[PDB]
Formats: sequence, C-alpha cells, structure tokens
Amino acid sequence: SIGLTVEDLLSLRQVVSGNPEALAPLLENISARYPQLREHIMANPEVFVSMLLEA
Amino acid sequence: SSGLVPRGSHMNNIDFDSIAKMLLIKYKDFILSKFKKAAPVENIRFQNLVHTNQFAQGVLGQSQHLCTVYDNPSWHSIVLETLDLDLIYKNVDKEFAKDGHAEGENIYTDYLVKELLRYFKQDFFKWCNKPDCNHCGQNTSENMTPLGSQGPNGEESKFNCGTVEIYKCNRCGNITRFPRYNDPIKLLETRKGRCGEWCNLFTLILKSFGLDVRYVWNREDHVWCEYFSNFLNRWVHVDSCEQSFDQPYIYSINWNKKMSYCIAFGKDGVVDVSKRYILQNELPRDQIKEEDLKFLCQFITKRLRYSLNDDEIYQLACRDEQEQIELIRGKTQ
Ligand SMILES: *[C@@H]1O[C@H](CO)[C@@H](O[C@@H]2O[C@H](CO)[C@@H](O)[C@H](O)[C@H]2NC(C)=O)[C@H](O)[C@H]1NC(C)=O
Ligand SMILES: [Zn+2]
Repeated sequence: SIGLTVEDLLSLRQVVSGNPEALAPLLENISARYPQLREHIMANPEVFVSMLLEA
Repeated sequence: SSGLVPRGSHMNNIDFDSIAKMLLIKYKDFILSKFKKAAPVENIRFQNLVHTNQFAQGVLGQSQHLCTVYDNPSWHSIVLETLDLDLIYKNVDKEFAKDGHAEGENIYTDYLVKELLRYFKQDFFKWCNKPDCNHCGQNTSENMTPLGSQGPNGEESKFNCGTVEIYKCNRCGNITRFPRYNDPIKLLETRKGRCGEWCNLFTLILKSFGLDVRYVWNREDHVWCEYFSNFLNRWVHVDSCEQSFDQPYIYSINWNKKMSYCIAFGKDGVVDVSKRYILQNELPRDQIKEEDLKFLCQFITKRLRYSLNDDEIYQLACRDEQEQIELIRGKTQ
C-alpha cells in the first residue's frame, strides 16, 4: 500500500488545507470508491492516517 | 434469551468525523515539522546547487534583493505622503458606491488595487523609451539618437544606479541622460521609466497599503505583481504597465509572447508561478532540473520563515498548498 489516484491525492490535499469542513465526506467518498482502504480504515485508522500523510 | 448474539442496531458505522478531525491534527505536526531546522544535509544540496547552476544563483540573488526590500516603513510612509490619497480613496469609494458585490467581503481591497492601477498609469507615472530633450520641449524624443550607456555620476550614484543611458539631441546638441535607478523612492520623484521601474515602484506602492504583494519575474524580460485578494481568496495577477487586474493570460495569449519560467518573490516566500502564466507558446524549460527548482524555492521559503510562529508557519503553508492545487489543476477554487 497505499495507492489512490493523483486526482484524489490532489482533492485530498485541497481540503485538508483549504476546506477542512469537507474532509469527513471526502473520506466517505474514498472508502466508497476504494474497497481495500475501507479495510485499512476500520482495521486501523491510525495507520491509515499516517499512510495518508504520504501525499 | 442469549446467547444468540445481539445485533446492535447497525454495524461498524465507521466514524469519519472522528478520523477527519483526527488527521487535521496529525497534518499540522507534519507541516510544523517541514518548516523547521535546516538540517545541514539539505544545506549542502543548497550551497552546492547554487554552484551547479546559475538559474539557481539567479533566483537566490533575486530572493535577496526582492523579498525583504519592500517591507520598509520609512518608505511606505514617504509613498503615502507622496501619493494623492484623497483622490485614490475617493474614486475607490465612488466605485464601491455602484454596488461592490452582494458580499462586500474584503472586496473593497480589490477595488483599491484596481484604482491604484488607474492612478499609477493614467496619472502618476509615465513611460520612457528614449527620454525627452532636457533643454528642448517636452514632447520631443524622436530626435534623440543614443550614444550608449555608462556609469552613474556622483549625484545619481546615490540612488542605486548602475547604468545611465545618455542621448544626444540632434536639434540642439545637448545631452539628456536617463539614469536607471533601483531606489524606488527616487522613482517617486522622476516618475518615469520602463517595466523595470514601473514594477519596482508599483510593488512598493502596493506594499504601502499593507497589501500582501509579490514581484513576478519572467525570464523572457518582463516583470509584474501578484497581490492576494482575500475576497477571491487566491493570488491575483497585477500588471501596472498594462493597467491590468486579473489577466495572467495577457502575456501568453494576447501578446502571443513565448515564455519558459515565471517566479514570484515576497516576504513570505518564493514560488514557481509559471503554470499561471505560461499557458501556450511554452518554451523549453531547460535551465534547471525541475526537481531542483522545487527544492530551491522550498528551501528559501523555509529559510524566510525561521522567525515566524507555529500559527503563522501553518496558515502560510496552507495558502501555499491551496496555490499548488490551483496551478497543478487548470483553475481557481
Ligand atoms: C515590456 O513591457 C511592456 C509593458 O507591458 C510591454 O509593452 C506591451 O507590449 C505588448 C506586446 O505587443 C502590447 O500588447 C502592449 O500594447 C504593450 N504595452 C503598451 C500599451 O505599451 C512589452 O511587451 C514588454 N516587453 C516584453 C514582452 O518583454
Ligand atoms: Zn534639444
């Protein structure tokens, strides 16, 4: 792991620094579209956060 | 009843709001870490890259001349004394009158910038290809033939001047000279010049209303401004010469200029703003490993902020990031 699209990595950076209100629903939408990250979220969100801090 | 296993009501309803609020926390540590130290590792990378490459030394040099320099109370005041604030603020107020958006939400600031452009161009400062003849009339330049360039005399040496273009008047024989100053306070007096000094003074002017301002440098010989519009909360392209407000395409498309790089400079950082401007007739960027340029800016921006505090370091870093996405993508928002 981990791999999400460049387009998402963008709109993630976009909000986690610019509209943090929408960070929750964007994370909704990512586990929505990425199965294997719906698993990482639950199985341990604290790793999933620090993996995420890699783009 | 049980053990049958109770169901609850719904499963692992996975808490995003939790994990969202968490992260924003983690991020901030990531950011505050980034803008730290200057661990001597990347220091050589820097000290060194500035010797691999002159496009590097070029940006480094400019950073030094251009980032701190316009933050100067003494200056800011003089400019304010000197400008006709009554007039500026009247017109700005007159245009706010004819409603200034539903949300006048720092829009005033934009109307000010725009009106400063107008004052500067219609009224304050004047363009100079060859100069007028000092002894013959005013409207009188196209009977000056130029005898080259040379160092400043004693007087004009004061005003940070390198070259004085000298010119002979064929109709009278006297020699008008055109010193090329960098002291923008001098320009307030002479009120004339070319992109160059036009831009020097206009940056300072913007800075003297306490706006957040930048000097944009195109390697293919033009210079202009970027101003931060809290109402559009992004950077806005300001070019005084063309009395232009939000028109970054101007160069690339209207003029059909070919460009390679564009760099911004300001108290808060140095940033590659090419992507805002170079939107066709792109020239080869063949001056510096793109990786190294990124680094170069980042290291200077980082250096430019040791004495800021954690709240400042972060709020700035986000603005920067908001920018990247604006440039990386094709649009605002
Ligand atoms: C030097 O700066 C000046 C000021 O903007 C530029 O003069 C513009 O030139 C373009 C190119 O055709 C014209 O569209 C404008 O009409 C000119 N401005 C005016 C009203 O004089 C000039 O282009 C700049 N030099 C460059 C391109 O480096
Ligand atoms: Zn003359």
